[PDB]
Amino acid sequence: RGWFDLADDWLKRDRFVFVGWSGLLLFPTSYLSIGGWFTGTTFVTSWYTHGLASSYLEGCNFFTAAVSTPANSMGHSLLLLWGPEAQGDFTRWCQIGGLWAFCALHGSFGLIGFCLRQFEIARLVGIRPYNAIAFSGPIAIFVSVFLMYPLGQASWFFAPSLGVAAIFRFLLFIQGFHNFTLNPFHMMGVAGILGAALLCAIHGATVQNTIFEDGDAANTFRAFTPTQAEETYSMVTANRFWSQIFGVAFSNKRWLHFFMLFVPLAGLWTSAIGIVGLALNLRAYDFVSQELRAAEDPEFETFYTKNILLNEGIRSWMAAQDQPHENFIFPEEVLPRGNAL
Amino acid sequence: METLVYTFLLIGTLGVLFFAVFFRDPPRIA
Amino acid sequence: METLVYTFLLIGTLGVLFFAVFFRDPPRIA
Amino acid sequence: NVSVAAYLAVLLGTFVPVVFLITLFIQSEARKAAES
Amino acid sequence: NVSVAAYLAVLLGTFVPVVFLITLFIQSEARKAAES
Amino acid sequence: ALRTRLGELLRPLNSEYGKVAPGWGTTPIMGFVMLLFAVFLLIILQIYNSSLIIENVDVDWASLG
Amino acid sequence: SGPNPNKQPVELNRTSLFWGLLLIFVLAVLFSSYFFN
Amino acid sequence: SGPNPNKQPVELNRTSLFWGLLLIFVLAVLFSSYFFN
Amino acid sequence: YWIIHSITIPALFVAGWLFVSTGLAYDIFGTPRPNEYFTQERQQVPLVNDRFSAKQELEDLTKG
Amino acid sequence: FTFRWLAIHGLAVPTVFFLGAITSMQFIQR
Amino acid sequence: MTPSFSAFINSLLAGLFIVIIPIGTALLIVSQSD
Amino acid sequence: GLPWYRVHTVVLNDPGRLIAVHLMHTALVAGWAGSMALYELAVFDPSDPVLNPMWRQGMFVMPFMARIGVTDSWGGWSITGESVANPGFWSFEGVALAHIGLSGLLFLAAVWHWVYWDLELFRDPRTGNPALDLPKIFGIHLLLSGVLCFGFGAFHVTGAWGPGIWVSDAYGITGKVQPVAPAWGPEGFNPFNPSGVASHHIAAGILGFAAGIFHIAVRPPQRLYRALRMGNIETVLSSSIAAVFWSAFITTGTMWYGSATTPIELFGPTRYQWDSGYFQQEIERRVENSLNEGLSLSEAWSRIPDKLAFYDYVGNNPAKGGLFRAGPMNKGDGIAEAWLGHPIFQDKEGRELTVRRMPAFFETFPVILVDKDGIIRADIPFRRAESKYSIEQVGVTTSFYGGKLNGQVFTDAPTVKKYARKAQLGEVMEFDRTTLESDGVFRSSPRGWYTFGHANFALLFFLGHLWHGSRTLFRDVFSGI
Amino acid sequence: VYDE
Ligand code: CLA
Ligand code: CLA
Ligand code: CLA
Ligand code: CLA
Ligand SMILES: C=Cc1c(C)c2cc3nc(c4c5[nH]c(cc6nc(cc1[nH]2)C(C)=C6CC)c(C)c5C(=O)[C@@H]4C(=O)OC)[C@@H](CCC(=O)OC/C=C(\C)CCC[C@H](C)CCC[C@H](C)CCCC(C)C)[C@@H]3C
Ligand SMILES: CCCCCCCCCCCCCCCC(=O)OC[C@H](COP(=O)(O)OC[C@@H](O)CO)OC(=O)CCCCCCCCCCCCCCC
Ligand SMILES: CC1=CCCC(C)(C)[C@H]1/C=C/C(C)=C/C=C/C(C)=C/C=C/C=C(C)/C=C/C=C(C)/C=C/C1=C(C)CCCC1(C)C
Ligand SMILES: CC1=CCCC(C)(C)[C@H]1/C=C/C(C)=C/C=C/C(C)=C/C=C/C=C(C)/C=C/C=C(C)/C=C/C1=C(C)CCCC1(C)C
Ligand SMILES: [Cl-]
Repeated sequence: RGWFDLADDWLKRDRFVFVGWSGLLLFPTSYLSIGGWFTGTTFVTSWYTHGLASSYLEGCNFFTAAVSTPANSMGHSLLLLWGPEAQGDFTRWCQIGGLWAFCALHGSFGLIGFCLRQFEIARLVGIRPYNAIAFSGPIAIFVSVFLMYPLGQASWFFAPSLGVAAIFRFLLFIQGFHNFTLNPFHMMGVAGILGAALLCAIHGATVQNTIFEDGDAANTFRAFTPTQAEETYSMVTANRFWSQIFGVAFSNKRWLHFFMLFVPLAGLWTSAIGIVGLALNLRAYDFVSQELRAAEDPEFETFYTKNILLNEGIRSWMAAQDQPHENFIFPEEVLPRGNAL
Repeated sequence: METLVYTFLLIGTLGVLFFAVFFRDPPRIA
Repeated sequence: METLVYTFLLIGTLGVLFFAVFFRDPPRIA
Repeated sequence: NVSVAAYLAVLLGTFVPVVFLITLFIQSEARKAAES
Repeated sequence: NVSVAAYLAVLLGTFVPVVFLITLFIQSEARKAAES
Repeated sequence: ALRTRLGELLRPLNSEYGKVAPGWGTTPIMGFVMLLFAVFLLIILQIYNSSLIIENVDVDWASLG
Repeated sequence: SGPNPNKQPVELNRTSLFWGLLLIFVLAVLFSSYFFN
Repeated sequence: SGPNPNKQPVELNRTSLFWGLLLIFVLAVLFSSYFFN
Repeated sequence: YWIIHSITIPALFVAGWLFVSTGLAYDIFGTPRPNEYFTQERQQVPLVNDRFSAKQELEDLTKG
Repeated sequence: FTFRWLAIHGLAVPTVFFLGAITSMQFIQR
Repeated sequence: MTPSFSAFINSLLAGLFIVIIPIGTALLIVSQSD
Repeated sequence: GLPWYRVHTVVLNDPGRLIAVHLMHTALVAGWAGSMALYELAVFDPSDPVLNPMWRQGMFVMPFMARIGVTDSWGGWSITGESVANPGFWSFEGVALAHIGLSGLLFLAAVWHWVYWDLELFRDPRTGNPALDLPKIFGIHLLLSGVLCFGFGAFHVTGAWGPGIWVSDAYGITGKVQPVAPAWGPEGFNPFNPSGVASHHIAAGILGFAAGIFHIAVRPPQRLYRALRMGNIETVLSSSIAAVFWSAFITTGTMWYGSATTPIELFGPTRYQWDSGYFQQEIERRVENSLNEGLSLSEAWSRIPDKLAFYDYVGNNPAKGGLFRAGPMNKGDGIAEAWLGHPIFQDKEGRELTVRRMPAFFETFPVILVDKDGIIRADIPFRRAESKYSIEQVGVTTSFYGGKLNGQVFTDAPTVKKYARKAQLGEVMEFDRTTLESDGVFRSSPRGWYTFGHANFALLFFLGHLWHGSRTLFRDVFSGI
Repeated sequence: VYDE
């Protein structure tokens, strides 16, 4: 038939790994992003961007190695290898943090390709595409945290660097400079994630503990056959159990699974809204009434004020080394301390 | 006065939980 | 700010009159 | 030293969605009772 | 010139009775539509 | 269905529902124009990003005067 | 418990709805100036 | 004009009502401190 | 096949070893050696200051 | 030269190269 | 034509002759062959 | 029956009631525009256009009215501060009343279309069942949009039959609504050229007119009709949502980074102008030029306009507000009354000491004074900490040049440290906090609020694009497999 | 033609 038809037939072949049309975008972008992350964590340094060593070659381990964000002198530049910053020089491109931009961009396009892959495969198996809508959660997380937040900030420098200790630094930095725990959208995100973990554990235990005795063996994993029209566990027994233990219980399996889908997705989207708010420093950092009460009453103290003091200490004691481009020099006298208070 | 609003919201939530527990739609086999 | 409340109440009353006139229950012989 | 419209926002954003849900539920129960 | 209490009194006093009447009318119309 | 003067005036505009051109129609033209639009978007994006410096151009507030 | 024989349906016609809305809005208009004092 | 054939009835079960009331009250509890600031 | 692998895989492993042991990784990726983190003139942390002169600035910083 | 073959060797030839590089990194003086 | 404009047009070509043209060649070649 | 989240899907296969509900939404939007403009007019204070501008008073729709020509009120005042003899109907009040009347007319039209839903226009001639020829409708509406775009670019913006657009200088000192001639060269593509707007709208309008002619005349291919579901309204909804969040992201970026369509006299300074010291460098340049002419330091600083100094203030940074810090920036840091002048700090040794500017990232920043060598000479201890570089110990004295405090020198440690704390915020300014009961916590400019709202809207509409595209492409299997 |  037509070239398209033949190419569509070949891409849709039942192989070990489905390729599809979405594969043409997913496989190269994802492969390049992963390989660039490995290359950065193995060879590329962060000495000229953050003043840090972040490579196995420099002596870092799995936790401390990272693909660090570009230098604060770059701004929100695409940092193309052929761009005016690098001008085709691979060494200077790696030294200025261009590999982080490479990984971030090709990884965003890889996430788009994987979402399209979920859509394509759902259209072939003939099922509703409730995947690639669940994956919209992680997509929103990545877009808000690694793309929208640095774009709202001064440069790519304040984006999370692709590493374990780098991610921990990013957590503490955001807590210090934004008080992100106090953000209600982050609270909804935490509630969503913890509730999703709760739902996963409780649903697994409930199904495992309400199975029908469909086998004579003590180990009951064999009593489930792959094409089973009958239900393998008692929904009525599980309903009665939770109705009389917790006071409320699921009666519709459909609803239950949609709820288990909905909770983490809603949590991730709320956290994404909160991070988008943080991108412009539009943060729920402080309560004005509490600050006014503490200002006119030195004997008034709450855990919120202690958190404010902790955030101030974090900012003051991490600014010098976390933002070396600013050339912050803070004398010991102006550094906040508990005794200094 | 905001303490009154906070207490009102908390007891309203507790009452909603109470009514959801003891006045739910009774499950039946169809 | 109370002027906004007064205007809102007056406009709401006028809208209630409008809906009572043009969306009344149509009289029928039974 | 709290705000003022603050109370208006909290109370209305609590009530407007609550009365909407209650009205919808009462309408559904009315349909169920009328049909049955 | 009075506090948000005067505002709360006027806005809630207007809404609580309004939403009650709307809910009752919607329930009655729901019963009428269900039985016809 | 009510007949109106404006309805009869605009009726031919809403008459050929489901009428399609055979096969791929003008798809290559659409793809070429989309490619040109993508190139144009890349050009304007790289100008604002400062990754592309057109001569006689200064992406800066100071260019206002 | 059991089925209660005293249950009766409640009806509010549109005329009654509009009468109620008009009364509430007119009372609000009248007493708003005094509440705002 | 005439009777429209697209009109459909809306249903909210009690589980949905309780889910909605809980969501609204919990959101109010969460955002009241921030609105009061 | 296995025979092929028995030659290719060890040769590739040795090539990966020599990419680090011969110092080619430092030259290719610009990673500073342990003896060239701070120059005599520049005892501070080297940081890029301008985006459009980044190549020349890095050439000046890494010249010594 | 199959899709599985090409994908495997794409995920194997860099893997062995990086393993050799890291093993060499382990014997640097530090 | 600034060095930046040249880098952009060369970037366009490399994408065509290193990414777009080769990868499709395989798809048309191997699709037609199977 | 229908769940609560599918109710409006009753108007899916009813073109008349779909038009009715779209008319209702447009009526609501126009009514909101009119009401918001009236409320802003009731709140706005045109007394001090230079030190209490519109972006310091929380005005949201008034900047968008002023960006494209509306600059006068029926109250005898203008945004630029120039009194107008006969305002003209198209003032802010006139625009608000026009939008409210349009909202009412659209509400009446929506009522009529909801009641009169069954029209022969909405039914297919081949099969009585109602239908919409979406490609032809798209062609017609695209031609309409192209005509509107060309008319706006060629007549309104260029001033041939319009007022023009808002144009300001590089530092937002002298800006007003003026016509702009189109720029057809490459210089029309940088965002900071107002001529690019006129050239863009003219050219894009012509191209859209041609595209509308094409999409009217030519039927879609069968391949695209089956692939894109062109007989289904939901694919139109998904594509429109996609383009809508694309445009929302673009407008968010242009608002946050700055553009000729986001003037600083209408929306306030951007955060990147404070990050790079965009106004501070200009102020220092002007002072140096005045000094080179021979003018003394007091005369040189007396030459700096109050507006330019007010732009170099961290309280005007959009990245200094809070999510729940509501109200105008005047509610945040008071209303600015006058410029106090540039302070200069000298130690007992006489070295010029400079207070380091507070970065937007820091909620609280230490007070540090550095000399021309960047050596820390004086500081303010955190709370009550033992100090060796305290201002009372180094004997730092401050002198003000320009403004109210011109020629005044301060020695008292307390006033010197107070002025140092005020100077870490950029140019020193005097505020009154009694008229609005200000709390001293920085608010956000309308630029930042627009950026926040439309960025969140763009993300949620990306989610909507995903959902509705999945709905229209997998429709057959929606009830289930 | 007309799509089916
Ligand atoms: C006669 C019609 C008319 C006129 C003259 C105005 C005039 C005005 N309005 Mg009002 N308005 C109207 C109708 C009108 N309005 C209607 C019908 C609605 C309801 C939807 C509104 C809702 C409304 C709101 C909510 C607001 C205004 C505002 C304004 C003011 C600023 C306008 C502005 O910046 O727009 C900017 C508009 C755009 C940037 C949109 C551009 C169009 C996009 C880019 C099209 C993209 C898709 C397109 C089809 C692609 C074309 C393809 C191409 C090839 C051709 C101005 C005084 C603002 C104001 O100051 O408050 C009073 C404001 O906040 N208006
Ligand atoms: C694109 C939308 C948009 C944007 C950017 C703005 C921007 C602005 N508005 Mg306008 N406004 C809008 C829409 C918008 N408005 C609409 C739709 C209305 C009608 C209700 C108004 C009515 C309005 C008034 C009456 C006033 C403003 C004012 C302002 C200014 C400060 C607002 C502020 O501090 O926010 C503060 C925002 C918050 C504290 C919360 C925002 C919402 C957060 C994200 C959470 C909401 C979701 C959450 C789950 C709710 C929980 C509910 C729970 C109780 C159940 C600023 C210029 C003020 C001003 O200075 O103008 C003179 C002012 O007085 N606006
Ligand atoms: C132009 C935009 C547009 C349009 C015309 C539609 C139209 C539709 N959507 Mg889509 N949708 C959109 C944007 C849009 N949506 C976006 C941006 C999102 C992401 C959040 C979604 C997510 C979405 C889902 C997940 C679903 C729909 C569904 C529907 C259908 C029924 C909606 C309904 O009855 O809600 C009824 C809504 C209520 C009774 C109350 C909702 C009130 C919300 C929660 C808050 C209040 C908003 C406030 C009043 C105004 C918002 C301001 C505005 C600027 C956003 C209808 C075809 C549903 C459907 O039938 O598909 C199967 C469905 O399941 N949509
Ligand atoms: C996670 C992202 C994502 C996902 C899963 C989808 C999924 C879908 N979209 Mg949406 N869409 C998206 C993002 C996404 N889209 C974005 C960001 C836009 C731009 C506003 C659109 C615009 C859009 C339209 C206009 C339409 C769809 C349609 C569709 C559906 C068919 C698939 C399709 O056409 O793919 C679209 C293809 C892609 C998303 C892949 C893009 C790959 C690009 C071309 C490569 C660029 C490379 C280049 C180097 C970039 C350099 C950038 C660098 C400078 C940073 C499907 C439901 C269509 C449909 O049938 O609706 C039901 C439809 O009409 N979408
Ligand atoms: C940190 C937590 C976390 C990780 C690591 C993760 C990872 C993954 N989840 C996937 C799927 C999913 N995630 C889902 C729900 C969720 N996932 C969540 C949280 C996570 N999900 C949460 C909270 C939810 C609830 C909403 C769903 C519903 C799916 C899937 O359908 C899918 C799957 O099949 O899983 C079973 C896979 C996506 C593959 C892909 O994009 O193509 C290839 C990989 C690409 C394109 C990413 C490369 C580019 C990345 C973004 C940047 C480079 C990163 C470096 C390589 C590594 C850096 C490491 C440092 C940061 C430490 C991948 C294994
Ligand atoms: C000894 C018992 C101690 C605990 C008693 C209270 C726990 C039970 C709470 C019931 C209400 C929760 C569900 C409401 C809504 C409701 O009525 O649900 C009813 C629902 C059952 O619905 P069905 O399966 O019948 O629905 C079928 C579908 O077709 C309906 O759409 O139960 C669930 O879905 C699981 C509930 C998850 C548990 C949610 C817990 C939420 C806790 C929130 C606590 C806030 C505290 C704030 C303090 C200030
Ligand atoms: C022991 C241990 C314990 C726990 C369990 C465990 C985790 C499984 C195990 C770990 C085992 C280990 C240690 C596993 C580790 C395995 C490793 C180190 C795999 C490395 C792979 C490298 C790749 C894919 C690089 C490809 C380069 C590319 C694409 C180049 C990209 C380029 C860049 C730079 C940008 C420019 C352009 C191009 C040219 C495209
Ligand atoms: C009818 C008529 C016929 C002829 C006669 C007539 C009287 C002259 C004429 C009337 C004309 C008239 C009077 C027309 C006027 C019509 C009016 C007043 C329309 C009002 C619209 C208000 C809107 C859409 C606000 C929406 C708020 C939203 C979406 C939520 C906002 C927010 C909140 C709080 C919740 C959280 C989200 C955020 C965004 C934070
Ligand atoms: Cl503590």
